[PDB]
Amino acid sequence: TPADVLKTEFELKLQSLRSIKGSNAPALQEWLRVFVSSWKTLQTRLKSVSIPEKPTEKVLQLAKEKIEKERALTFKALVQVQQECLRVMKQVFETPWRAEELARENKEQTAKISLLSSDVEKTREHTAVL
Amino acid sequence: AVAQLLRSSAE
Amino acid sequence: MREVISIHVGQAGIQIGNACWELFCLEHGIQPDGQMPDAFNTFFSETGAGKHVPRCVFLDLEPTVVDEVRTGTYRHLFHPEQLISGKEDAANNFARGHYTIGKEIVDLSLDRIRKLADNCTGLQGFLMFNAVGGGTGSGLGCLLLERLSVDYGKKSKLNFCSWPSPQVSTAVVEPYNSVLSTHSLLEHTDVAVMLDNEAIYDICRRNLDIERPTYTNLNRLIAQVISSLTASLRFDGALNVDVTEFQTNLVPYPRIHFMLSSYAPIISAEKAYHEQLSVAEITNSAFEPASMMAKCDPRHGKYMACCLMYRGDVVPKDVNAAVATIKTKRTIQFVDWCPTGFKCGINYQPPTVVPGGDLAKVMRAVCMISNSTAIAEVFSRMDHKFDLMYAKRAFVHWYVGEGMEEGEFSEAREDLAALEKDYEEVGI
Amino acid sequence: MREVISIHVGQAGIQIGNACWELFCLEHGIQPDGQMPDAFNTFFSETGAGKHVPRCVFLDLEPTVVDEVRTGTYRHLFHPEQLISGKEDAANNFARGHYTIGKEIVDLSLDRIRKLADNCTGLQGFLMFNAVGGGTGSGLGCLLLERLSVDYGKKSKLNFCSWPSPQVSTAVVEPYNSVLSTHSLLEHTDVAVMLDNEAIYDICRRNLDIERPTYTNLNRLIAQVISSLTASLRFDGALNVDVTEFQTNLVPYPRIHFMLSSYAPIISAEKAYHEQLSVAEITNSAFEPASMMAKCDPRHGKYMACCLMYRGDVVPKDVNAAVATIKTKRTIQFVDWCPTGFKCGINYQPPTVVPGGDLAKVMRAVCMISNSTAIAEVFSRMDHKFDLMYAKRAFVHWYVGEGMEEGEFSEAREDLAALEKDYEEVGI
Amino acid sequence: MREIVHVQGGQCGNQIGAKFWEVISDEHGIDPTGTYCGDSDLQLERINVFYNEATGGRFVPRAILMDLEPGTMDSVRAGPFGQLFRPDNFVFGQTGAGNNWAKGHYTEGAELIDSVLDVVRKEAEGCDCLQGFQITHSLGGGTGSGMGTLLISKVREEYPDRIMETFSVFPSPKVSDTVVEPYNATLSVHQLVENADEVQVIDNEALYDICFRTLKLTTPTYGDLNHLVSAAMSGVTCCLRFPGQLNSDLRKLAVNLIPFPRLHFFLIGFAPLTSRGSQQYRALSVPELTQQMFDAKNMMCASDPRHGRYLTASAMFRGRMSTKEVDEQMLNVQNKNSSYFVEWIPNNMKSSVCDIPPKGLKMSVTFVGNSTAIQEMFKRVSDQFTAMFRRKAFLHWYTGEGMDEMEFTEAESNMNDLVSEYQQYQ
Amino acid sequence: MREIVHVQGGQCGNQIGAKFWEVISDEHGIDPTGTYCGDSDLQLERINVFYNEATGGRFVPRAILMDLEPGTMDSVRAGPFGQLFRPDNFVFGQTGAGNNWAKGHYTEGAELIDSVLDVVRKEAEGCDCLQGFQITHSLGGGTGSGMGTLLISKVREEYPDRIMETFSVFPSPKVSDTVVEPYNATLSVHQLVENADEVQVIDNEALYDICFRTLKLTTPTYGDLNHLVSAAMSGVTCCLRFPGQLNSDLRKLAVNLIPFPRLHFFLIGFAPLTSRGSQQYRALSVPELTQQMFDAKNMMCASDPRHGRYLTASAMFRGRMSTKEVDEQMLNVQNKNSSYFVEWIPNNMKSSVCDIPPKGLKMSVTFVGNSTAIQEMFKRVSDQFTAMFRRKAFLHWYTGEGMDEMEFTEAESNMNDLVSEYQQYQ
Ligand SMILES: Nc1nc2c(ncn2[C@@H]2O[C@H](COP(=O)(O)OP(=O)(O)OP(=O)(O)O)[C@@H](O)[C@H]2O)c(=O)[nH]1
Ligand SMILES: Nc1nc2c(ncn2[C@@H]2O[C@H](COP(=O)(O)OP(=O)(O)OP(=O)(O)O)[C@@H](O)[C@H]2O)c(=O)[nH]1
Ligand SMILES: Nc1nc2c(ncn2[C@@H]2O[C@H](COP(=O)(O)OP(=O)(O)O)[C@@H](O)[C@H]2O)c(=O)[nH]1
Ligand SMILES: Nc1nc2c(ncn2[C@@H]2O[C@H](COP(=O)(O)OP(=O)(O)O)[C@@H](O)[C@H]2O)c(=O)[nH]1
Ligand SMILES: [Mg+2]
Ligand SMILES: [Mg+2]
Repeated sequence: TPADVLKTEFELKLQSLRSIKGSNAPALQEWLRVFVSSWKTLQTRLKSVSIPEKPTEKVLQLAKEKIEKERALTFKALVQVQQECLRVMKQVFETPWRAEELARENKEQTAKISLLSSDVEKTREHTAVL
Repeated sequence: AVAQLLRSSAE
Repeated sequence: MREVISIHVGQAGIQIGNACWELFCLEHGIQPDGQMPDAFNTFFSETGAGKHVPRCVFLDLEPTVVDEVRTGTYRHLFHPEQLISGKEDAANNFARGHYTIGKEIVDLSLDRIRKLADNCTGLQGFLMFNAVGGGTGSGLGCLLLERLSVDYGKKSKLNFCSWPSPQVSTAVVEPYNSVLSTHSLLEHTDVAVMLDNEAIYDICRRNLDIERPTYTNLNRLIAQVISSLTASLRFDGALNVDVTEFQTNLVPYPRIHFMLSSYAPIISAEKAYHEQLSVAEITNSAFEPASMMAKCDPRHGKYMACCLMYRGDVVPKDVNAAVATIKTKRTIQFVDWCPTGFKCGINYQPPTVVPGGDLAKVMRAVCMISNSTAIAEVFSRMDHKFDLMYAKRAFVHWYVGEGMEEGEFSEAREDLAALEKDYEEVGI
Repeated sequence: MREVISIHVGQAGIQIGNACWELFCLEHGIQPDGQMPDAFNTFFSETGAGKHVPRCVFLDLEPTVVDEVRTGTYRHLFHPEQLISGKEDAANNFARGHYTIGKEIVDLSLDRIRKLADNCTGLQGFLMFNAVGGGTGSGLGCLLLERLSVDYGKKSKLNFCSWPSPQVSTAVVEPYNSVLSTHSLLEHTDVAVMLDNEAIYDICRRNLDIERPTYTNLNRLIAQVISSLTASLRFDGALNVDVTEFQTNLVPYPRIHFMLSSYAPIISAEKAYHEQLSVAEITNSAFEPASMMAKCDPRHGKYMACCLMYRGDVVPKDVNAAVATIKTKRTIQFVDWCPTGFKCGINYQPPTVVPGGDLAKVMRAVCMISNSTAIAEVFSRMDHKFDLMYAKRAFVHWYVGEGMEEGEFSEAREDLAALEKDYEEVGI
Repeated sequence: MREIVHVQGGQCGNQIGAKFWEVISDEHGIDPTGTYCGDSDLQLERINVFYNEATGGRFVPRAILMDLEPGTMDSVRAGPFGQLFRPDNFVFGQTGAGNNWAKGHYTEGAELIDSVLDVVRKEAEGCDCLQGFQITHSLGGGTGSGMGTLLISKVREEYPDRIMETFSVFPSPKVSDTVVEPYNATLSVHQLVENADEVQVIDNEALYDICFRTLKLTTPTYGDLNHLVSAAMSGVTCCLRFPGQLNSDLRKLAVNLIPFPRLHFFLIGFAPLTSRGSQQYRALSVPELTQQMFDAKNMMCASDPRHGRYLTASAMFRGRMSTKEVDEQMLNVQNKNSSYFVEWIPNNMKSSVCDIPPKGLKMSVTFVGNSTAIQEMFKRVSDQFTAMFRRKAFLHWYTGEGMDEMEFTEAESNMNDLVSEYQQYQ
Repeated sequence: MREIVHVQGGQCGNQIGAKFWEVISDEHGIDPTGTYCGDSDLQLERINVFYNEATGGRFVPRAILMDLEPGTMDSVRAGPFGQLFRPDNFVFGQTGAGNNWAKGHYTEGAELIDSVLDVVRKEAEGCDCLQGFQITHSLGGGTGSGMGTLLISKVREEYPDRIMETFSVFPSPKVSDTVVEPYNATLSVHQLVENADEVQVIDNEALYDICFRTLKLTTPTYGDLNHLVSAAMSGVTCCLRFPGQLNSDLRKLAVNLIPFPRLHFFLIGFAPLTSRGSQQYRALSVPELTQQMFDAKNMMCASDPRHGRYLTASAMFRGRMSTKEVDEQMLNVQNKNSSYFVEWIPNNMKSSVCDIPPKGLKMSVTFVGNSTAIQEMFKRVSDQFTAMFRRKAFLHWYTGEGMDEMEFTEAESNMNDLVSEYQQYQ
């Protein structure tokens, strides 16, 4: 088994991440099977071989059609695993990134409450003067 | 019109 | 004294009910006129000289399909004001069907709902049909959801939503309509059945061998699913199933209430010439992963609950034996906290065939109701296509400039992520 | 109770399996459409009121032979998805019949095989019929039987291969397409019966004296053999024998599993009525080399086991009289390590010979299935022609173009070479 | 019911529009005298979408025939089906716009816009609740482009939440009648992008190419050129007249195509187009219909759509056809030339099935899509404008009639801003 | 089902292919007005391989008719069964190649190649699955040897997994029409041996030679001369259309007559061949059909197999006829012609039997074969270059369209190399 030992240590990172309640994360078991699926469509490439024969243009075009099938397949196998690192690491970083922009609503709410309570003070002062 | 006969063709 | 109330919102729901109440009329012996020449009481009322009228409403915002039914052959079956007709089509817009074109006919709709639901006590629940990919289905039908949630608190509601396709389009705005409507059906519906067009497409391509069917060929198969769902409510049987049995005995959690339907056998007259439809092989085809009504593979899912209604000359021995051999089938995994995961109900009336269709006169049928984590990833692909065409602010001006605020998208993403929390912590 | 499932892969498989089913339909009395105007259980189901359907599959990627049984005379004996067709031929190519064009149709076959297997328990074995020199019969015969040993591993399997000959093959890539699949039909299969085209040609030349019967009458003779093999399961007999007794009794070793077929008395309609076809002379004509069905001369070989399946009005006492005189004569020879080497199985039912076929009335008939070391000479010239072809890289470009790398010729070369060296260490 | 309103502008829009009412009268079976023939149910149900009852059983079109010169209104009423329109619906000019946008928009169409806005409003408040205005007008000519854009400016101010479909025919690169082509063209472009819910373009040079190589006509008269455009005219709005398995609106097309309000320029195509000797031998099947519709030789605009990307495309299907081959073959044209469709919007196609086949065709299709292959056409009007503006040519006829050169300078500024955000997404 | 695309090039290609749709139409009972008569199941069951439903009930052949002169197009339409064809598949050429390869391929060949691809692609993709190509052209004229072979090279890139079957007629040694024959011959050969999967040679003087003393025809016209090679073309494709006991395909012939991909040149022949005054006077027996096959007096090539060795060869039988005699007679030809067959293949004879004969005869048989007897035709054009290319003659016409003598040396060299493995396997 060339890379079959890489699954088992991966969900051990999951169970530690679940027990850490501070860094709450959404469902990323889609994350497991795609880091599987991208890696399985990278292991066979030091075994994928083609052999030609006495060269006619029929042979060369179809036999090389295998090699742009899998040089394109390295391009697919890189691109879903990169975009899903882009979007789920986004949506787990978005909970602490939400925390800074709701540090501003704490400032806004305290400013409005303190200024309105000050407005209660000036209305109490002005009515007694009249 | 010839476009009428061609677009609406039955026989 | 005993009834259920159906809603059909959107052009999808109206055509679904066009074959649904065609099948119910011929199975009860009554004619499209309205009268036959007590077991029919849960769908049809009684009025004077043997007449029966449906307990149905047809809601639309465009006047095309509703007027066409009024001018169809079922003129005198439906009550003429149970078909509530709008003028402006909602036009694939969640904001239009909610905040601009919704309130002028949803008050008139609930005026009809109250009048027919207050007819008889012992009301069971609402069986509503919509498309969340459209405008009037996803906009007006969602508007029904919160107002039924505030005047009928304890009445059950069972969604039957045609969830949009994972592979084809027939619109380009179904990412916006569908996941905005799943916000306000988590907290409003109770058992939410997932249908898909291309699941129905595939099963009629091989199990019926229909090469090129239309939408009216789909609506008969949905009609047979609804009929086998409420068959134990209508006719006598050994193990009758109430609608309140589905909610209590299937969903384990209030938030986990999504669904994966299936039906078997859907057989043709030519193909039944060479096949005996024994109880063993019709439930193996019912648990067959390709023959599901939503296009999700349960092999990379995990079941938690199953409800089977057998409809016909079924014998209880190969009921328990065939669910035993599908329990020992290692390909069908079950969750570790539900050691028994089957609920078997038995009806005595065999399914009736609609003439001129492709289904054949069968002696028995299976209706498959499954709860599994396969529904977690039918929302994961639609979340996947959501962020791809939302990152550069596409189609926004038809929603924020129409009458709702920007930011309904952001927390529709948040409660869909919160949806997937519950659908993944339950599978461990 | 007991059933047997037959596979029919390739052009030889479809036609041989064709004649197998008109013989069976006349034997059990079912007329073609499926009606009879419980001994037929092992080859037919019960699809309702008097309906019976055969238990087989018909696989060929050439649609030219499958549409012609679809639209021929037996359009409705068979199930509609029991007749499976591809789109294009494999065209004498093991490489793409196993890798590229055969892959999309194997799963479309095994979902009907699994359907036939879940009908009733007690499934006795897996007969199959293929051409070893045909691209579909070899590629799809191998690819089906690879994962069939994965899934249904313990169940026994029978083989009937139209093996080539030193003079007649109707092909030029025959050495390639034949022993490339012997790498699989040693490691996977259980009991394999070798057939030959001109062995059936000359058995009609010098016994029937018909100069022009075509391929359809060869299929009649093979149908005679298959029926006479399985009819001890089909009917009752004085000494019964079934498939799993064949599986145990004949083969001594797991790698010496290649039989040798014969039938007696294969006799014309004007010859048989004019003579006693008696037990003594029929057995004496069964072993003599002109009745053989592989064109292998057993003078330089020894019989391993010999199983004779009589039928008709054979009293079971002169079976032993006819065997005592055939063992004691020096023309046939056994290997020294089998003192006893025989089994006889009696069946009461005489043949119901197809009217208009070339066979005549036999009150008694034996089908001969014998292991021998005479499988050495049928394969040794096959290895010489493979060496004469592969030595200058002939025809390799048609194989490596689809995904079968060079080297699977060579690893099949010493698998075949391990086969012949297996033979002489057994004999000596 | 939902009612849609037609407005004819220019001599192009008067003749094209008058033949639009030929094919709607053909679908609905209306005689030239105004009566109805055929006696079919759903052919006459939603007739109100284009026609109004005249308490005599005749159906008057809700159209506004309108021009600066009475030469073309006389030709419409003299021709076939000319005794059908309302005489009040003809708004007459007398001087005639001399291919000048300035007098069309400011000084001569200004005393005619008040007369015609009263007529447009007259057919507006007389019903329950309208849908919008779809118009047909010219760009190269003065009486179409100069004064038609005034009417779009006026009706947006009074009815703001409605739909402005514009079937706008554009000047041709190769064949050049009306020597001041880009002046009347560009002066209505920036005054329509801020003014129209959707614009969809027609080109006479591409209409010539279709009728040559796919129709096989040796002598194409202007009536023939006005017919295959009129097939697409009837197609886009046919779903509001006949029922179907998947109905749609022009509200539906507008919301389900454009991603941003600054781009609403569609391409128009129609299929099947089959020659006189070819109607017998070509199988009208949906896979044959759908690649003809996705072909540059079928394109009514001479912008080569394979030189750019398709952003969002919507296609009806009109007839009794199965819905497998409705939807899965636009999946197939999404897949096979995936490089010809944009990436950041998944599943870029839309469908809507009408149940009634058109007259003589068992099934038909119209392509309506905001393909971003429009840059090369906005440049081919740009670079002839800038070539004739740096020499200050022919500007005394424009600056002398009530407008300044700053109106020109903001015209290339909206031109460049419009095409810069087109080239952004390609 | 399987689809065969049947493309023409050059005047000789158009006349031969037009006779192909004579011999196929009457084997399928097809009236020239398109309707079918003949009430037999076996004709209509496999008909999509060569025809197409036209939603008229009538069948159009899937044939692309391509040439550079409209005169031979006029001869096709005016003759019998010429209305069955598809005129958008008629790709007209106007200027005409004057037997010049360079202007038929490079300069003027590049213009109509885009239109003929659009024709050949839109029934190839329109079918559910394709089997192979079937081309008829000539090496003599520059219109077919120039633009037809360009069509060989350009369908090559986008259809890689489909077989490539090519019927080509070759020059003459003794009588020489179109005197630039040797240049136009090998200028198609140097690409045909790597772009075409199987090449089948026809020769007009061998075909005359068959018409003389095995058909007893004193006055041989071009009509029946093309008809003999037309029935040979019907045979190699018939077993797809018709059932049999031992089935076969076009690609079935390819995968096993080609031990090495450079040698794929096959010798065509058709039996039985007898005079009108002996057709129902002679015993049609199975042994004497193969006597007519395996000789130099029926084969349709300018070759003597007596100077060569049949490396691999194949036979295809038609009609109700038993089959073990086929195997023993085709052993019996191998063991008496033992010095005429190679040794490094066992049992070199393919056998195929289909159960339906053509009309007129109760049984027929078609012979193909990869022999080394192609070699003497290739060195008899090679030594024509030894005499003519040495003189630098008739090359200013070629170099006027962008030709290089380095392309000519490649043309001579790879055909010289092609001879070298022909002699290597003898
Ligand atoms: N199963 C089924 N699906 C349908 C039917 N009608 C429409 N749909 C699907 O519903 C999806 C969108 O909803 P629609 O019904 O088309 O539109 P709508 O719900 O009426 O909303 P509007 O477009 O505003 O009128 C489409 O993608 C269709 O595939 C139907 O009759 N049966
Ligand atoms: N005895 C007998 N042999 C047959 C029959 N049909 C085919 N064969 C054998 O099959 C061999 C050729 O292979 P086929 O069976 O025709 O081909 P296939 O199995 O369909 O696979 P392909 O070669 O790809 O077409 C011949 O040499 C025959 O020996 C038959 O009807 N009877
Ligand atoms: N399709 C079409 N094009 C027209 C018609 N009349 C004029 N044109 C084109 O429009 C251009 C002139 O536009 P014109 O009618 O003078 O503009 P106007 O000022 O609005 O009348 C010419 O290049 C013509 O090719 C017509 O009836 N149909
Ligand atoms: N058998 C046969 N040969 C032909 C026919 N027409 C032309 N040829 C041969 O083709 C050669 C002429 O080349 P061709 O391709 O027809 O010229 P082009 O098509 O006009 O450029 C001559 O040597 C003719 O012998 C025909 O109808 N039958
Ligand atoms: Mg085959
Ligand atoms: Mg709608």
